[PDB]
Amino acid sequence: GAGQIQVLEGLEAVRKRPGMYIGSTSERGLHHLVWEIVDNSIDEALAGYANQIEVVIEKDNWIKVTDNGRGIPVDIQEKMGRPAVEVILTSSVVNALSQDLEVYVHRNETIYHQAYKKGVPQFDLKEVGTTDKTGTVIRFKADGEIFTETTVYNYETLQQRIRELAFLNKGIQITLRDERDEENVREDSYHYE
Ligand SMILES: CCCn1c(=O)ccc2c(-c3cnc(-c4cccnc4)s3)n[nH]c21
Ligand SMILES: [Cl-]
Ligand SMILES: [Mg+2]
Ligand SMILES: [Mg+2]
Ligand SMILES: [Mg+2]
Ligand SMILES: [Mg+2]
Repeated sequence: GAGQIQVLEGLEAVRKRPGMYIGSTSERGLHHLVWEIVDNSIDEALAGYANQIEVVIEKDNWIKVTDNGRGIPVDIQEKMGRPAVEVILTSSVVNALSQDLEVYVHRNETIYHQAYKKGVPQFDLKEVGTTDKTGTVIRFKADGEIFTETTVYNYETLQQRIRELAFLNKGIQITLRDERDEENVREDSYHYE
């Protein structure tokens, strides 16, 4: 009850003053979206679980981030009455500032999916398949109502920071791929010691 209401208010707050939360709604804040998600994958690597992160720029400037960590948990979270992944993602600034966001969790030999719009879940978390892997996939589309100047990512910007993050976080393989033009796909992959 109260907990879920807290959530909605939090989404409203973020969408009303997005620059207070991500610095700006310029091109810089657009790329900050990617940094927020990649930092979560880095934390799961530092915790000992993940070692591979992939960032894909998809057609129409969707971003897909994939890690091979444990998978965000799906167990019903005691204070919300809702799956843990739903709590974590409805408290995410990226989700609030995305027109659409999808999660796929590989965990417990199961693939779970949920989708969101401006942070609001579109359906309850569902089992959609099976798996013998663990990890988490998040795909999002930046909200052009927030990012009013541009929602087009800059590969070089992405590449320079990804390269830095792999250099700083030795052992994690981090891959960037641009699939926006299916006729000319570019990938860079970084892996320091
Ligand atoms: C591309 C997805 C990036 N990403 C996020 O944006 C947010 C959370 C996480 C996690 C986990 C958090 N907590 C875990 C957890 C904790 C305890 C037990 N099992 C998993 S996994 N992994 N990746 C993430
Ligand atoms: Cl779980
Ligand atoms: Mg954060
Ligand atoms: Mg974080
Ligand atoms: Mg953290
Ligand atoms: Mg079903």
